Amino acid sequence: VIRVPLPEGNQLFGVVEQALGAGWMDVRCEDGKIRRCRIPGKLRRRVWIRVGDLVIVQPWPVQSDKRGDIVYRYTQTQVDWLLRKGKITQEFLTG
RNA sequence: GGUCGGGUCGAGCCUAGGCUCCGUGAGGGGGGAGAAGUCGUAACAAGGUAGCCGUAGGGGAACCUACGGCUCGAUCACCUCCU
Ligand SMILES: [Mg+2]
Ligand SMILES: [Mg+2]
Repeated sequence: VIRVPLPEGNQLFGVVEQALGAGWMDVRCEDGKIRRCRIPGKLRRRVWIRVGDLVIVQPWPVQSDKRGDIVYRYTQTQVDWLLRKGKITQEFLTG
């Protein structure tokens, strides 16, 4: 079929609003509470993330409010591919 | 031994008068770390206006300009002074 970063384990879907700075990313998920993603060191080299890139992250059971952590990105050949299956509704990106 | 009178040493207790210690503090100010946030290019080569020191004025910010000094300034010419 296809190998896509679905929610495996406890993953989250990160669609960011603004970069306050130094790696903090305010994310706007379907969950509601303002989460603030940060980044590991394996990908800070070869990839390039910005706004509008729906990507996958991972949250942390501490306070479940401001969490998230990048593990892998999405390429433009998947971001809109993930619409027809309805796995994610894009109206969590226009309001 | 008790009671009244007079002096003498007296800790505490109360008043107001100055000092400092002590945690909680509205609001303000700089310091140090994070370097996939934004604006520029000040320094190092003659860093593209040579850099730096004292004093005063100015500017989003590194910074700019006027007077007096230093070489820890590079290139061409002509002198000058010696080995
Ligand atoms: Mg310059
Ligand atoms: Mg200069």
